[PDB]
Amino acid sequence: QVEGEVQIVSTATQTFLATCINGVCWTVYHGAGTRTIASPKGPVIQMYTNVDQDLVGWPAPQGSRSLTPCTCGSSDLYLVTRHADVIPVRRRGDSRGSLLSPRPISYLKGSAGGPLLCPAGHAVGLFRAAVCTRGVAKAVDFIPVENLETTMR
Amino acid sequence: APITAYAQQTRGLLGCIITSLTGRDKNQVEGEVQIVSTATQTFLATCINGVCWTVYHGAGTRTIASPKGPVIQMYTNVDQDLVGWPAPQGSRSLTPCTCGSSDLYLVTRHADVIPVRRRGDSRGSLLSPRPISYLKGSAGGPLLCPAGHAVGLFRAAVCTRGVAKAVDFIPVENLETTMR
Amino acid sequence: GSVVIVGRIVLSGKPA
Amino acid sequence: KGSVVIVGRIVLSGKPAIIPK
Ligand SMILES: [C]C([C])([C])[C]([N]C(=O)O[C]1[C][C][C][C]1)C(=O)N1[C][C](OC2=C3[C]=[C][C]=[C]C3=[C][C]=N2)[C][C]1C(=O)[N][C]1[C][C]O[B]12O[C][C]([O])[C]O2
Ligand SMILES: [Mg+2]
Ligand SMILES: [Mg+2]
Ligand SMILES: [Zn+2]
Ligand SMILES: [Zn+2]
Repeated sequence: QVEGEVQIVSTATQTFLATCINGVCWTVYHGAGTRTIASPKGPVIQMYTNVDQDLVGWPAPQGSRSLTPCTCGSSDLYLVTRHADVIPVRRRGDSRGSLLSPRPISYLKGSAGGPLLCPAGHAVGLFRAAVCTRGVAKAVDFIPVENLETTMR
Repeated sequence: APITAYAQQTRGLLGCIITSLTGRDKNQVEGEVQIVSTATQTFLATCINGVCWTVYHGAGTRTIASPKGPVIQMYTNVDQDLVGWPAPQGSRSLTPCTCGSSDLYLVTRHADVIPVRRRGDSRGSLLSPRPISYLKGSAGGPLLCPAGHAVGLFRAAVCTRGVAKAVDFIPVENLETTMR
Repeated sequence: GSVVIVGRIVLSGKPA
Repeated sequence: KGSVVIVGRIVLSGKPAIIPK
């Protein structure tokens, strides 16, 4: 009966992450497409599909719980990867942040859809993509949580 | 950091009552914050520097049940609303904060972490207000700095129409003063 | 094809 | 007057983990 806020997900060709926030399981369009999500009762369709934002949402599955959105406006972020590593990130702009300690790109591979957390553990954004210089991830692009909140409206 | 928290229930109603009267508790202790009960109140106790602290308005002068029978308070300070016992075997202590930061994080009995903006020695405002009944049973729990060190202990809510807008807490400094 | 869930991550580290 | 009793706990020191099967 332990629940997870973060799902590790797969298509036939890719593997990445989804994050539950406010009852919705969110991930990146560039991973999921228009795909349904599996369930023991068969496919479940997307509730939200926003291609401009690279954002997709399904109802939250069984075995999950929702993250609360950040309300503290902090700039100290923490990215969680598919291996459950935590990577500190300083926020630069609305949708960008840079690692405190750059890592090989393979360290972040398959983590798109994962959360960026504030010091409180609340959701600041969804990791969209690694910003790379010669196999080394130095920054991150992310979907700010405000965009999820407005997509729902 | 990031600060995250989970809760586990270790006892039901009946066992609590029986353990309350006997003062003998054989259960294993883990974690930094203990969920605690008397006959009439449930609330929190936070371990800081080898001592398990909580509010006087919940504990009064009571002993704490332990594997060796009841254990007497080491510290009592009615004015400050503060009580302490030696930390139980197996618990883990937080460290007082020395960054002097103004961004705080309150940990509730539900294991949520809620942000708090410091506005004084022993006062802070919620960034998002909460029903008073949400905060109920959280007195004795820690306010943390961004690094997860202890800044204070939740004492009272600033409430209006049943909505808590701010919190009053015992600063760690005052613990040091109560020790002396 | 559907997106399939292959594992889960609990942010607090809560064990079973 | 009864002793105070530990009925549960809150754990802050846990870190993100993959939930085991
Ligand atoms: C009931 C209330 C109106 C919401 C009241 N608010 C209040 O007093 O605010 C003032 C304005 C700012 C400073 C104080 C309040 O939060 N009080 C009232 C009591 O306060 C105190 C004290 C408060 C401050 C200093 C010393 C105190 C000594 C004894 N008791 C216990 C305390 C209380 O009820 N605490 C609850 C908060 C979460 O936990 B709690 O609820 C369940 C209780 O068993 C344990 O305490
Ligand atoms: Mg933790
Ligand atoms: Mg929690
Ligand atoms: Zn936050
Ligand atoms: Zn500190």
